[PDB]
Amino acid sequence: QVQLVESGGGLAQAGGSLRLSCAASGRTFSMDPMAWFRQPPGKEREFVAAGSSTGRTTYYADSVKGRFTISRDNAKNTVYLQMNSLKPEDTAVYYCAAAPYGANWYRDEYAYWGQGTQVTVSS
Amino acid sequence: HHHHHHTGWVTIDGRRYYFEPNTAIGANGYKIIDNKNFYFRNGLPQIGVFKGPNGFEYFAPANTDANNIDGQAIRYQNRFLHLLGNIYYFGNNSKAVTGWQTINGNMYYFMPDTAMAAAGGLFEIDGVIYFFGVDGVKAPGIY
Repeated sequence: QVQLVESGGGLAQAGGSLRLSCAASGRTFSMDPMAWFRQPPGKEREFVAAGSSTGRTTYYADSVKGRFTISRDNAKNTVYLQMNSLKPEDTAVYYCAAAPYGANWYRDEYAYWGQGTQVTVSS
Repeated sequence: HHHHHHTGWVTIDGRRYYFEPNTAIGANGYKIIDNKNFYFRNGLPQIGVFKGPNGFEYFAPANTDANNIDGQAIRYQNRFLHLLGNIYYFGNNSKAVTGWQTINGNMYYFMPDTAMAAAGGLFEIDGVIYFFGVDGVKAPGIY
């Protein structure tokens, strides 16, 4: 019954901006960390960002630090990824995720996963 | 008083409360009712990790496992729970571990009174000072 649904993907030009939204339904996520991961072509799924239950505490992959910002609105059961200064390297399928069950939030072990949204950046 | 007299399960302002049939006041503490486990404060099931008569259970938000309702304890096996910024580890019996534990090769200390991992600084445990990372892992050495 629980669904995480990503929107705001698609094509963009290098140096530009995109904003992803992940709307959760079927269960309240206000006590759980929420995160973004990405899967580049040919490679495995990798960590991008994660945010604490209130949204106060955030963690980022070194690649995206300063360019990407994770935020949330618990009243809307939604987590966001503001993607600035886009680079061709950012081209990947982006997944939202919630409620990690591994040792830390960087690990690819989360109880709920979105369907994924394609992001393509052109030179 | 805050509530009028109610008995059994009642719906008030979008939540289910349990009132003791013999006194008509809100239930307090752990109770199993129709084979569902709850931890009450003034009739209202609490949501989080609380100590029952057989250890710490996860009294979960609705629809976390097997269509549980708000505050109902759930099966939760052999995994970490990262709740409200706090770190727990649940064993095979769906209870949160306490004390010193080694998990995946790393040492943790889970506080006996809350089951929360010591994390994010220096902690004095039984007269000795240890360093715990933001992830609850004990660093090498004595402090």
